[PDB]
Amino acid sequence: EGREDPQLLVRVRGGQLRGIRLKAPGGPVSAFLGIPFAEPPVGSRRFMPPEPKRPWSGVLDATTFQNVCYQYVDTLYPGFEGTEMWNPNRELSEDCLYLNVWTPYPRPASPTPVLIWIYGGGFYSGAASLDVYDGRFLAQVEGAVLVSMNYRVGTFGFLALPGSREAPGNVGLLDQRLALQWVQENIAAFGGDPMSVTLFGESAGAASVGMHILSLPSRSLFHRAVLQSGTPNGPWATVSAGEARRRATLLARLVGCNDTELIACLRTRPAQDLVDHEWHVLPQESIFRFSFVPVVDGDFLSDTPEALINTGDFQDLQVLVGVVKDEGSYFLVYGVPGFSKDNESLISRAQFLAGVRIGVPQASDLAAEAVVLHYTDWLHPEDPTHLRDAMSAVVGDHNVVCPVAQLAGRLAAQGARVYAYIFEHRASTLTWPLWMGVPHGYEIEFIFGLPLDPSLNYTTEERIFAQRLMKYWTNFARTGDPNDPRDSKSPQWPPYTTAAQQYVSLNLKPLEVRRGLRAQTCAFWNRFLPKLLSA
Amino acid sequence: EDPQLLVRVRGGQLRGIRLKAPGGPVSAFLGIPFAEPPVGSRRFMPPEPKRPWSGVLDATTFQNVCYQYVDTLYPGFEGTEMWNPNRELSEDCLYLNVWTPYPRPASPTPVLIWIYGGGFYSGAASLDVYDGRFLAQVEGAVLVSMNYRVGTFGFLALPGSREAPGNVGLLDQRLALQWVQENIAAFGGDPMSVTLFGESAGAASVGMHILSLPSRSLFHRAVLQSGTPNGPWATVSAGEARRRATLLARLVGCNDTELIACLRTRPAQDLVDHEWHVLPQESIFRFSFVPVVDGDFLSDTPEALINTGDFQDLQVLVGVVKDEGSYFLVYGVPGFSKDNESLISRAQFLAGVRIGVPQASDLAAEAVVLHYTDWLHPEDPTHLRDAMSAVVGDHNVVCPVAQLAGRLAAQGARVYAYIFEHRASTLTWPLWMGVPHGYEIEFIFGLPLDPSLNYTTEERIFAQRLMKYWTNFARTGDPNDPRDSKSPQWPPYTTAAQQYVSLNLKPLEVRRGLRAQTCAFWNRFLPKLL
Ligand SMILES: *[C@@H]1O[C@H](CO)[C@@H](O)[C@H](O)[C@H]1NC(C)=O
Repeated sequence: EGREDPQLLVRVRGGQLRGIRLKAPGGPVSAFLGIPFAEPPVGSRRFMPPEPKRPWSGVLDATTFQNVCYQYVDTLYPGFEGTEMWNPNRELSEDCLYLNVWTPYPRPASPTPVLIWIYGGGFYSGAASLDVYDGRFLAQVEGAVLVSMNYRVGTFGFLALPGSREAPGNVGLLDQRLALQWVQENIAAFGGDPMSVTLFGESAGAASVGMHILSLPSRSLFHRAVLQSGTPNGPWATVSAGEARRRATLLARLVGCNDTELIACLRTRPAQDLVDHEWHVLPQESIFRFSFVPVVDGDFLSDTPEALINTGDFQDLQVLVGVVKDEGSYFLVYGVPGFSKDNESLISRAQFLAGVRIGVPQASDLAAEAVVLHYTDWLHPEDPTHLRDAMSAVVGDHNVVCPVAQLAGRLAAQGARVYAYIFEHRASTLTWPLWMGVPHGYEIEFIFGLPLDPSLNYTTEERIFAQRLMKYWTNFARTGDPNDPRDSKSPQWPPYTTAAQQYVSLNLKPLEVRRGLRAQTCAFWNRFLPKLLSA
Repeated sequence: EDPQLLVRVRGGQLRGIRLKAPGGPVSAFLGIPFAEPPVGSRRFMPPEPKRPWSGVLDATTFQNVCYQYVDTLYPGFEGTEMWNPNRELSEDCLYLNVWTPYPRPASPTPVLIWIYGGGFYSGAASLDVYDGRFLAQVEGAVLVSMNYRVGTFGFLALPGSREAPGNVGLLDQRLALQWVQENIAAFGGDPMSVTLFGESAGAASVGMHILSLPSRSLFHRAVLQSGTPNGPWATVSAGEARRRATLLARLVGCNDTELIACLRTRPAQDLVDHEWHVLPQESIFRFSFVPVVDGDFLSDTPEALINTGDFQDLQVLVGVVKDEGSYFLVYGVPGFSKDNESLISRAQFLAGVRIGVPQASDLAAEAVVLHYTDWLHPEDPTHLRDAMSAVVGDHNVVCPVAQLAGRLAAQGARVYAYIFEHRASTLTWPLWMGVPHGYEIEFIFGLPLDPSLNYTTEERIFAQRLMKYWTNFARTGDPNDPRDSKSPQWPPYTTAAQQYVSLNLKPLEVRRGLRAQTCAFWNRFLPKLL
């Protein structure tokens, strides 16, 4: 040691770490980045559950983000900030199982509550190193301990031959779990309270958080949860065992391959090779045609999430859940004909019925008719501006809003304290067109407090709003309640109940309560539509 | 012998009575025979023209009501009695009435011909709410109404047979129209400006005359208030009518000719006993005998017919009231009564839907339930009560009316549409029924102008307004006052804009889309589902 900053040397179960004093707007923070939490899932270890990181010697340098798990890189709009912001930002490699910790500087006196971030990316992409997940502001301004882990995505993370020894399924979720275990054992070394661990995540990350709520071994590893624009139930977060098996076999064939023999072959294929084909498994025209997601294997998920949210005891659970104004808009540009970032995307009725088939690929002819009918404004059934917005809502409501309204519903009714929001503020800095509104993913930069960095060109009120949001989230991590125990002159955020179905709007104005989360429409998707398949 | 009350029609001479109306006298001619009494061997058969008569036939009093079920659900309650027969029941009933201004019109007056409702099982031209005195006095209109055969007497068919070919109640109506072409001039009427108006079954009948070629040269315009030829209750298929007929015959104990001869030999009241037992089927609209799609009077189902028709030179006024379905709930629908506020349980509501939409499969019931539920207050008895009313109103009246208005407009007719939202101060049903089926007629007919009836001074003006709308449409095809700038104007209903007006105490408001989303559900979705 000798000369090193003493505030930046920590020991964990695996050995010694040297961190980095990072500069934040209102003062310094500590970052320990790229701490390994598992033996690299490489070689024979591919597709297999993660093994804990065998202890190292000397002082590990933990001052940079590590490799990002091997994934498909988005190339729809080269140069485009609005898509690149999600692209991997460190080397792609299968050796990717590391996690990051941000803590106050100096590391705090008494043990602070911990927030853990599980990123999204539809289970096919993502990294804890992306800028919009920088934990420094929450660390600095809210005295929070923040942790984020890398977990395997795509085939490496989720390709499953259910029932086999060699590719059991859900290993991405199992990487996430090992990181939570690591948190329990080690977070205290950084002044973290292993008895106050809140999970938060967004899209597939929010679905992840939901599945930890539903998976017993993972239940003992956290206390509160926050699900932003995602759910474990719903059309895209899981697969039946058989389907997962079909998809893995099909991919195996595509790359040129008794389960052992099959996976053995797969394992000898180069990483990129697998990534190059993961999209071909469903020629099937479908936005959410991502083939490798969590499998209902009767192990990690003892049963479908839908089943488990209708029969679980959530007496002891505080949950924060919400959606953004325009969940679907973002998705339209990725293969719904007529939609683009570069024009107003006004579509024709023909393009609407066509987009409904693609957006809802599980839908029969009669169901597509049902959807089209429910979303048509019969005053102006030909108006392109409306149809455009309709197509957005269909995709948005089917994939996010209704699963979330359902999740809030069942959980509240089944003993949970649920708090629900809808995020309504578009970034002054947003680089997507006006027609896309407040799109899926664009709350994250606010929760994380990015507008506090003066160099980012956010308006003043955005900087105030960010602070306000960070208060809600961390208050929730702290107490199970987003409200302020002291200051109650500014309006209260009531729990969501079956009785009142109350949620609040998040935008530049003070809090506003509303009743009913797309109540009528979600009744369509959650109650009616299923039965139109018992036919 | 007042020579003004004396007219020579093709059958002979008639003497009218000088009736008194608020601001002047009118000439009535009540109970004119337009057909030979359809009695004995003539039961179930097309009407024949009435034979000429010697001397001066007394036409100063209303004639017999066609033989019908008399309603006994709420005995002595004026809400129901007002619809009940107000003269002797008798199979001998084919009589019409003409009201005209006194002295009788100097030049040819547009004629309005009324057709009563009653679901094709009840009704009379002679009811108080169809009194033609005001429309004749105040607007100088020649107003005609006729009795037509109802129930088994008017609509019992054994399709394709010679001796009960069906639709005779409609043929009665037609013959009155024929009579008006031939005779109405002699009263000062203009046979070149005949306008038909009717409510409920009367509306559907009007609509059937639109859809029947031989009727078309007998009128020029039409008004269909709260009814349509299309929709669930107004028509039956050849197959189904024949089944209902033979089942009626079996229920009274009875080869086509032999079956009818046996029916013909049966007292009228006997058929009325088993009238309501042909569809035991716990619904409301379990009335068995209605117009039948016969390849004759109706060449094809009204749906088919309104879909392909060319309605080029035709003007139509159509509309609904604020709460069509409330009325029908009190008739055989559990939880509903004129006596309590009728706040219902969710379970009641689901069974209520299986009853109100008796055509509905398990699934479509579920659809209807899920559509009409207020998902914010899923259990509130006020909403489920009001919802039940809506389901029944929409399915049977509102959506059929929306659909026809759309089709006529699409195929070149000129369409004016309304919603009637004023609840009569003198109404006798409870508040939860709002503005129920039927309760617009009294205003169109001018009843509040009669001080003895205790209608508010506001309601009396509202009447004059509606009377102007109707007669203005009768005169011109356009309900708008041709000498009223600063209106605002009543726009034609088109498929693009979808404009109707609200008829109530506040001056006209133009609204767009007549239950657009909900009727899309009824008119586009359910069909596919079945
Ligand atoms: C906008 O761009 C898309 C994709 O290039 C194109 O297909 C669409 O027709 C355009 N929209 C219009 C009609 O301006």
